[PDB]
Amino acid sequence: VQPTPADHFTFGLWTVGWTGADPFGVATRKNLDPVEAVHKLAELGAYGITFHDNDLIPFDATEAEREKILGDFNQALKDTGLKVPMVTTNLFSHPVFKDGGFTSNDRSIRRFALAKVLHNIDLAAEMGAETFVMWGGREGSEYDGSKDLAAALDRMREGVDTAAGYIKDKGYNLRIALEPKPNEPRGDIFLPTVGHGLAFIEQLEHGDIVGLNPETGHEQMAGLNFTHGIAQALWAEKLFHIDLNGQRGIKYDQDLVFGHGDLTSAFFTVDLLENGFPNGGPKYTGPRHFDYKPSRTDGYDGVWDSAKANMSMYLLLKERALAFRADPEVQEAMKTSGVFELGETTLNAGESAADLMNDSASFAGFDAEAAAERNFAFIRLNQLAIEHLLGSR
Amino acid sequence: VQPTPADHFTFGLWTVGWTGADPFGVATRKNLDPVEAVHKLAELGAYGITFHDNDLIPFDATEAEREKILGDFNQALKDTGLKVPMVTTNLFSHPVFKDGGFTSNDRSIRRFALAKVLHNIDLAAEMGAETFVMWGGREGSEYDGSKDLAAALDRMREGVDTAAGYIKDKGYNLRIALEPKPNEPRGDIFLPTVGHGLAFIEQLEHGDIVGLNPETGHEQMAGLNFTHGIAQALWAEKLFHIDLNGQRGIKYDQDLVFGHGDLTSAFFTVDLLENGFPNGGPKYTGPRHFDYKPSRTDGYDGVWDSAKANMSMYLLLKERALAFRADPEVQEAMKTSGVFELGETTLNAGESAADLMNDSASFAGFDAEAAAERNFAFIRLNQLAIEHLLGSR
Amino acid sequence: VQPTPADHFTFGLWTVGWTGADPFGVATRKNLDPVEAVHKLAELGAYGITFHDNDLIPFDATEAEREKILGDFNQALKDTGLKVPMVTTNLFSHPVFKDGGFTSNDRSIRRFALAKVLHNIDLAAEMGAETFVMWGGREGSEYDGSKDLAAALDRMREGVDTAAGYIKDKGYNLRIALEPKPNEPRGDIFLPTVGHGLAFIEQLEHGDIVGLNPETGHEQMAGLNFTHGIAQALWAEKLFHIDLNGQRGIKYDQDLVFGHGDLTSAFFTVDLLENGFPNGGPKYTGPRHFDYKPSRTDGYDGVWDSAKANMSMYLLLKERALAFRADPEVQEAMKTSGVFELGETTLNAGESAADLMNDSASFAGFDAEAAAERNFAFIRLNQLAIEHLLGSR
Amino acid sequence: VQPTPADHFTFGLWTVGWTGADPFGVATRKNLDPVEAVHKLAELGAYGITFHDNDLIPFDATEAEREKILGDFNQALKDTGLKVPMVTTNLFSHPVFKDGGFTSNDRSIRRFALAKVLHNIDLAAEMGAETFVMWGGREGSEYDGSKDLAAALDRMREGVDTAAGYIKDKGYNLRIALEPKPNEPRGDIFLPTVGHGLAFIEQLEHGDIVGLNPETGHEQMAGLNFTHGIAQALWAEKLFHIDLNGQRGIKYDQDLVFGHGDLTSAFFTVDLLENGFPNGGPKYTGPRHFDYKPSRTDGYDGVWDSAKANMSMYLLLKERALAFRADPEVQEAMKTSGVFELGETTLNAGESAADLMNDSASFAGFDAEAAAERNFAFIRLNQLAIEHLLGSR
Ligand SMILES: OC[C@@H]1N[C@H](CO)[C@@H](O)[C@@H]1O
Ligand SMILES: OC[C@@H]1N[C@H](CO)[C@@H](O)[C@@H]1O
Ligand SMILES: OC[C@@H]1N[C@H](CO)[C@@H](O)[C@@H]1O
Ligand SMILES: OC[C@@H]1N[C@H](CO)[C@@H](O)[C@@H]1O
Ligand SMILES: [Mn+2]
Ligand SMILES: [Mn+2]
Ligand SMILES: [Mn+2]
Ligand SMILES: [Mn+2]
Ligand SMILES: [Mn+2]
Ligand SMILES: [Mn+2]
Ligand SMILES: [Mn+2]
Ligand SMILES: [Mn+2]
Repeated sequence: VQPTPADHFTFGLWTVGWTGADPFGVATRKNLDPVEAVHKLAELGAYGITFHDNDLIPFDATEAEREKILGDFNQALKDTGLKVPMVTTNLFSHPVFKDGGFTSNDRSIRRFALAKVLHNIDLAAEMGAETFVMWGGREGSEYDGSKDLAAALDRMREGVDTAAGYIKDKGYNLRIALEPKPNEPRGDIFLPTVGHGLAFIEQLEHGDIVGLNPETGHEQMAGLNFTHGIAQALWAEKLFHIDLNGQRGIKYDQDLVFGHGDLTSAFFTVDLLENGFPNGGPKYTGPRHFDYKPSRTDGYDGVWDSAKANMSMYLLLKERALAFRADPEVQEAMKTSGVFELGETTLNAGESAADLMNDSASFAGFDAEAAAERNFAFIRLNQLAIEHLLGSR
Repeated sequence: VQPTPADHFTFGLWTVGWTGADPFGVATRKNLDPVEAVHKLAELGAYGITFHDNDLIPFDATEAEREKILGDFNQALKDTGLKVPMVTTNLFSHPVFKDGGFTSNDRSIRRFALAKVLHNIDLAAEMGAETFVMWGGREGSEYDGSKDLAAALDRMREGVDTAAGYIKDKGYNLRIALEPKPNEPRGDIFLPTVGHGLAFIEQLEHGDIVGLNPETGHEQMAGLNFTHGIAQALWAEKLFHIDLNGQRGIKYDQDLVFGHGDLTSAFFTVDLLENGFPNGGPKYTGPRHFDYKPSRTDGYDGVWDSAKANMSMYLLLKERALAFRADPEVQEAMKTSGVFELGETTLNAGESAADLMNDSASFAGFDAEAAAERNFAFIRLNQLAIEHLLGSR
Repeated sequence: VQPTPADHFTFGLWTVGWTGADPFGVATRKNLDPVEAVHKLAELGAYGITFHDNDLIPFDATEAEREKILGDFNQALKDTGLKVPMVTTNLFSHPVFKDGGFTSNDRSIRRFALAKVLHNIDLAAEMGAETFVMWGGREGSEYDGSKDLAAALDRMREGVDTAAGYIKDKGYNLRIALEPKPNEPRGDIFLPTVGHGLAFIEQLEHGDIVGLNPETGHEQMAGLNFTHGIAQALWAEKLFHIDLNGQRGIKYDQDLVFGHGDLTSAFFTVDLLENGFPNGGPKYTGPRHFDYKPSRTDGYDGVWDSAKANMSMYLLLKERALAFRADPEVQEAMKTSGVFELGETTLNAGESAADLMNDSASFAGFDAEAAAERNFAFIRLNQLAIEHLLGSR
Repeated sequence: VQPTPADHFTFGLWTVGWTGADPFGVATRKNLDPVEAVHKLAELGAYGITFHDNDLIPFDATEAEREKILGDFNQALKDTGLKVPMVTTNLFSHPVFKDGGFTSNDRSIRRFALAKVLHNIDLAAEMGAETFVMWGGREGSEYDGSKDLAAALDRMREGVDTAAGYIKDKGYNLRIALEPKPNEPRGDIFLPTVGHGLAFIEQLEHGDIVGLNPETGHEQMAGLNFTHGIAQALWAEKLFHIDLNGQRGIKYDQDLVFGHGDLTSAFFTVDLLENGFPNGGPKYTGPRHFDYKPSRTDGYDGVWDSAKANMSMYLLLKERALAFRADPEVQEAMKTSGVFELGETTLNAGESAADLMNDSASFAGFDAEAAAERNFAFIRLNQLAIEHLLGSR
C-alpha cells in the first residue's frame, strides 16, 4: 500500500506541526516550518494541506510579514503540486476567545470574531479551497447558568448566516462545514454531535451551503457510533468533509492516527466511504483528511512515520473492505440477514395507511409468533466481516 | 410542597406498575391493576396518566376482553378526573420486534409494526390524548454490518410519514413526538440523541406535526447536558413532551426518580421549564411527565412513596429556581457575566458583512489584549445558583 | 484454525443456554437442555463446561429431582469426556437477593446466601472443579445512604472468609475467584474493578486461596484497559480464572463474542495470555473461559455459530500475536522503544538511595534537555502490531 | 459559615496559581507570586498550603536562587502561621518525563526521576510536611505494545520502595500517598483507580508507610462512586490524604470547585469525612485539601471567589449532613432499611460454617418467598437525604 495523489489524502498543518504541549507539560518538539511540512507531505504521497489562519500567519503579523509568509507558502505549493482543499479559523487560542468567538457574552468580542472569519473567507477563496470549516471550540460553558441558551443559538446562527451570506455576495465557490465536539475545552460545547449540527443547519437562512465536518474521535467522546453518525450526514446530503483519527474511549480528545483507536469501527467507516450503502444512495467524494497529533513521546522520525501510518491504515482497510463486499459468501450472508430486504418500501405502490390497517395479512391474521422465528444470523455476518478485516479470508 | 392537578404531573402506567424484572432477575412485585394505579395516582395529586397499548390491552386479548378493559379504565378516569395526555405503542417486547418494528430487516414485520401503530393512533384519538410518542427501542444494531443505514432511515421516515399522513387524513388533534435513546436494548439505537431526532424530523414530508420527547437519563447516557439538549429543542420549537427522571452516569438506563440523579442539572432543567430563557423565547407548556421505575428493592409502600418523591423533588426545585431568579444579587451577577449582553445582535441594524469587515474598531484597531481582560465571573454566578439550591439564601 | 481440547476452551451453560429475555422483552429462543449443551460443545472442540447451581438445579427442586438431573448430567460428561473446571452460585436471580446475598441489609438473607454458597462448594468439590467463582451482582446500591460502607465490606469479608475456611477445613482442592463489575444490576456494585477486588483480597484471613476472575467487558464498562488490569492480577499472582467476551463502549453489559468488541485490545489480551511478558515473568495457565451471550436476533444456528466464533477469534488472534512477536523487525522496533530496557533495575546492584542521590551523573550533572530528545518510536511499534493483526505482514 | 484554621482547609499553590493555559490556548491570567498566595490564603481562613517542588523552585534555579525563594516563602509562613502539610514532586512537566518518571522506558530518566524524588523528600521533611504525595501522571501509555506491563510495575515498586526505605533510614516523620488517575495525560495511566493503588501498596516492601491520595474527579472519570472508593481506602486504613474538587461526567479532568460537580455525591463524601460510619468504625482525620482550577474565563477576583467557594461548599454541606443524621425521622428511616442490621455479624458467636449449613432455619426450611417481601424503603431514605440537602427539613 503506496499512497498516490489520486487517493486524496489531506493533512492539516497543525497535525504534523503539533509541538507536544498538553495540559500537564510543555512542547517536546521544535516548531515545524510550513515550507518543510509541504515538501515532506508531498514526498509522502499527500494530495493536499489544510490550515487554520494562525497556523500560517501569526496573530500579530505585520502586513510585510503576512505577504512574505504567503509568498513562501504559495512557492512551496507551486513547487510540489499540493492543493489546499480546506481552510479554517482559530477562534480558540488567544485569551480574547476564553468564552467563545461567535457566542461570547461580550458583544465586542463576537464582532471581532466574525470579522476574523470574514477576512479568513477571502484568504480561503484566494487559496482555491472548496471548503471552509468552523469548529466552535470555546462556544459553550462549564456551568449551566453562564448562558442564555436560546440567545447562544441566535448568536451562533447570526455568525454562520453572515458568513454564508457574504460567500454568496462575493460569488466564491465555497461551502461551510461545521465540526461538532461534545466537550473540551469547554465542559459542554454547543452542537455537541453530528445530530445537533444537522438540526442547527436547518434553522439557517443560508443552510443550502452549510454542512458537516464530523471527526471520528469526537463522536466516540459521547460513546456514539461514528459510522452511524456519518451515515445520517450522508443520507441528509450534508457530509461536506471529514476528519479521520482514532480514540480509545470516553476521555480527552486523543487524536490518534486513523485506525489506532476503534479498529472494527474504522473498518466499517472505510467500507461506507469506499463502497457506499449496500442498496445504493449518496457517496462521499471529498478529501480523506487526517486531524491527528503525533504522540508527544515520538521525535521527528516518528512525526513522518505517523503521517504515513494514517495513509497505510486507510489503504489496508480499503483493500479488506473491497474484498469483504466482493466475497460471494458475504453477499449470501447479507441476503439471509435481510440487508437487501431493508431496501424495499414497507408499503406497496399506491397502498395507503387505511389500506394497510384493514389488510388482514399484515395485522388481523398476521402470525407474529411464526414471524419471530426468523434467524437473522447477524453474528455470522459480523464474524465474516472480522475474518476479512484480519485478512484470514 | 403539595401537588395539585394544576401542576400537570403525569405518570406512565408502566412506571408505578414496574414489576422489578431486570436482566439478572425476576419480578419482585405483583402486577398492578390499572384501575388501582388510576385511583392511587388520583389520590396523590397526579393530573393524568399515560400508557403503551400493551400496558393496558394484552397482545393476545380477544375483542370482548379489549372492551371490558377499556370500560374499566374509562370508568376509573371518569370517577377520578384523570386526563390521558399521551399514548404510546410497544414495539419492543414481543419476540417479533427483535430487530425492530419500523426498521426491521423483515418487510412483513415492518408492515405489522406500522399497522399496530395506526390502530394505536385511533385509540389515542378516542382517549383524548394530545401527544403520540414513538420510542424506537429495537431500531438499531449490535454489529455495523447488520444494516444498510440509508435504507434504515428511509424505512424510519416511511413509517413516521405514514402515521403523520394518517393523522391529518383523519383530522385528529394529535402531534407525534420521538424519543431518542443512544443504546439499550440495542448496542446502537438510531436517532440516539435530541440532536439526531431534530435532524431527522426536517427530512419528513409531515414534519410540521412531528417533534421531540427527550428523556433526562437518555441524554446523560451519552454524557450530554440535558438542559442544553432541551434548550435546542425549545429554540427549534420541537419540545412536544418530556420524560423527567434521574441517571447517575454513563451506564444502563436507571430511570430513577426525578432529582435522584444529577441534582444541579435537575435544578437548571426546572429553571428552564418554569422561568424560560433569561432574554425571553419559547416556553414549554406541556405535561411534566415522569418516566421512572420504583427501585426493585422497595415494596408497595415504596411504590407510592417514589411516585410522590417525583412531585416533591419538582416542587422543591421550582421553589428554589423561582427564588434564584428573583434575587437582586443573582440579577446583578447575571448582568456582570454578560447573560443579558448575549441577547443583543452582533451586527448593528442594517450593518452588512462588508460594513463589519472594514469597521476598524471591530477588527483592524480592536484591542484584543484589553478585551481579554474581562472577568466573566462565571464561578461566582454558579456559587450563587448552588446557594439557592441548598436553600442557604 | 480448528480448536481441540488442549486449547482449554470452556463455556458456561448460561451462555449458549441464554434465551434472550432482556429488560425490554421476553425470550426469543426455547430453553436448551443441559445434556444437549454438553454433547454440542464437546462436538465443537470444547474442553469443559461451567455452570451456576440454578443453571442445572432449579431453586425449587426436591432432593429426588436434584439427583435425577445430576445423574443425566454426569452421564453426558462421561460420554463426552468434558471436564467441569469451574462452578458458581446464583446469588442474584431470586427476589430474596434484591439487596444482595452476602451484603444484604437483612441478616436472615445474609445467612441464607452463605448457606447456599456452602452447599455449592460441596457440589463443586464433587464435580472436580478447581475454581469456585463468586460474582457479587446484587452487592451494592442505587443511593449512597442505603448502606454503611465499612459494615458492607466486613460482611463481604465474613462471607468470603467463611467460604475459604470451609474449603481448608474439608481439604477440598479448590480456589475462590471474585468477579468484579462496576454496575448493573446495582447502580454501584462493591469491588467494582480488578484493582478493588485485588485490594479486598489482601484484607482477608484466608486470602491465600482467593484470587480474581476478570471479565473483559466489565473493566471496559469503567473505561479501563483490560490488558493492564489482567497484567496487575498476574503480577500479583491472583489471576485464577478469566471470562473473555466483547463490549463496545461504556454502556450496559453486552457480553458479545470475544473479538467482537475492542479488537485491538482483544489482540493484546491474547498476546499476554499466550505469550506472557517480553522480559519474561508470570504466565496464566488456566482455562480460556468464554462468558458471552448469543445476540437475541439470531436462532439456534446463530447460538452454535457464536460458540465456534469465540474459539476461531481466539485462534486467529493467537496466530497473529505469534507472528508479531517472532518478527525480527518487531523485535528491533521493541529494542528501539526501550521495551527490554524497562526490564533493567533502576538502581545498580548494591547502590543505595543515598548513593543515587549524590551520583552527579544521575542528577546534578544530568542533561535532561539531551535525554528528552529520544525518539521512543511508539507510533511505529503500534503500526507494526496493527499490520500483523490485519495479516498484512 | 466562615472557615477557620481548625477546619483544616489546605490548598495547593498550583490551584490558585493556575494561569489558564489549556491544550487549546494560552494563559488568561498573570503569574501569581507565592508570597502573595500565602498572605491571601491565610486572610481567607486556610490552614495550610501545599506545593510541587517546581511550583516554588524552577527546574533551572541555581542553589543561590533556591535559597532566596525558600527564605521569602518561609518568612510568609512565619508571618501568617500557615503550615505546609503536604509536599509533592513534578514528574510530568519537563519534556524528559514524556514516557514517565519511575516507569520511563529509558533507564537514565528513571534514575533522574528517583533522584528528583529523593531530594524532594529532604525538602518535605525540612518544611514540616506529614505527607509526601506521588501522582504518576506520565506513567502509562497510548498503545498496548509500548510497555512490558510486569516490568512497569516492578520499576514502579522499585521507585516507591526506595523512596519509603530512605524516609525510614533518615527517620523522617513522613508518609507516602499515591494519587490514582485513569487517564490524561497518558491514554492509560498505571494504578488508574483507588482499588489498583490499594492493591499495589500490598506488594511493597515498605507498604506500612504508603497509603492513598484519592481525588474526587479522578474516580468519577472511570464512572466510579467516590464515597464507595474512599470508604474502602478508610476501611483498609490507607486514606492518608485527599483531594476534593468537582467533575461533571466522564471527560477531561475538570478540577472544578468542590460541590460544582456531582452535588449529591459531594454531600455523602462530606458525611463520610465528617460523620464517619453509621455503625461506627474508622474516621479520616487529615487535611481537607482542595485540588482545583479556577475557570480560565474569570479573573483574579474569580480566583479568590473560587478559593472561598471551596470552603463555603464544604461548610454548607457539613451543616446539612449533621442535620440529616441528627434527624429522628432519618434515624427511624435508617432502622427500617436495615442500615444498623448490616452491622451485625452474619454468624452467631461461636457458630461454624458446618453449624450454619445444617441449621434448617437458615437454609432448608427458610422461606425465601416470605423474606423477599421486605420493603427496604431505600427510595424513601434517599428522599430524606435530598430534602436535608435542599435545606427543606
Ligand atoms: O479539520 C478541521 C479542524 N480540526 C480542528 C480541531 O478538531 C478544528 O479547528 C477544525 O475543525
Ligand atoms: O413516555 C414515553 C415512553 N417511555 C418509554 C421508555 O423510555 C417509551 O416506550 C416511550 O417513549
Ligand atoms: O464465569 C463466571 C460467572 N459469570 C457470571 C457473569 O458475570 C458470574 O455470575 C460468574 O462470575
Ligand atoms: O494534591 C495532590 C497533587 N495533585 C496533583 C494533581 O492531581 C498531583 O500531582 C498531586 O498528587
Ligand atoms: Mn480531535
Ligand atoms: Mn478536527
Ligand atoms: Mn429510560
Ligand atoms: Mn421515556
Ligand atoms: Mn458481563
Ligand atoms: Mn462473568
Ligand atoms: Mn484532577
Ligand atoms: Mn490531585
